[PDB]
Amino acid sequence: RKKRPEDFKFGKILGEGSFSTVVLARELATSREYAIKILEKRHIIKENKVPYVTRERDVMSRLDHPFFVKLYFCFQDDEKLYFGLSYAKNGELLKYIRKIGSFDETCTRFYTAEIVSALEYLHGKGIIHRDLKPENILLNEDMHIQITDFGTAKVLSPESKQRANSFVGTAQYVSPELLTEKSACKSSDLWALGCIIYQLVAGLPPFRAGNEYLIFQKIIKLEYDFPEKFFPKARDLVEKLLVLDATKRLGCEEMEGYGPLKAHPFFESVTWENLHQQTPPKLT
Ligand SMILES: *SCCNC(=O)c1c(C)oc2ccccc12
Ligand SMILES: [Cl-]
Repeated sequence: RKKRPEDFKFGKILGEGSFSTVVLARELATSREYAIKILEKRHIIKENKVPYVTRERDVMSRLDHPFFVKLYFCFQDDEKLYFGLSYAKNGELLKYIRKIGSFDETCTRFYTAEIVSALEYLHGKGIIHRDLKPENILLNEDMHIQITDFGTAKVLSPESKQRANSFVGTAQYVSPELLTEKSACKSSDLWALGCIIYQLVAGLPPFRAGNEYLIFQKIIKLEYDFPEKFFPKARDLVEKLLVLDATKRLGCEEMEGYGPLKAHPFFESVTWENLHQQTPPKLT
């Protein structure tokens, strides 16, 4: 049959959006924990964004991978919509970056590789995330990544692939092409990847300033710098991702795809087929 709010005990808030919350929920019957995404219909109705919410729901129902959140169930209330998602016990990657300052090389390689492997799967389904960043990369009980927040995700097509883009994600991770021509492709997610790797090694994202206009100006100029203490092979990797021309980013279709990305020297040691079974290095 169907589930109702009364079937659950609602605990701590795991996430806070403007129009939404994610709450830790225990299903009383089974005692299984879920992260439940709760949407107020009022806001969705009022902004005429129903098609967008269904899009999120559908995109998520296509995900069956260890590195991605899973949609288990959906039910409905008088004033609220509920999505039951996998619960990532250890919270946001950002929390760990903040706690230890920056990742050592072992940890950088390991988590970058999970992210790259996650992206190859996602993109292989014609799906782009569009808001990739450390706060949307969670860690599960086993400290593997769980990529989440599919509210901005889009299914791509070859006609789509190339100037209508509706959504501009978080300023620090946005690619130049989203800003200037309102294009959004797989490559734009690869730009975000480069920002994230840089952030893991350096402790903070590459493009930084006192407001979003100033951050955008740095992005479109490619105005950023590596600190002296930056793993050389990660720097080469980052330099091959943070490239203004979207068709020249390591990993995009035009650069012969994921093969060359996974074959970058920073990933020499990585065994790509068994990642989700490896015990992750301790974060220190
Ligand atoms: S829980 C069944 C999945 N339902 C929806 O996604 C849904 C329906 C039928 O009506 C909606 C209105 C607003 C948001 C989501 C909605
Ligand atoms: Cl392998």
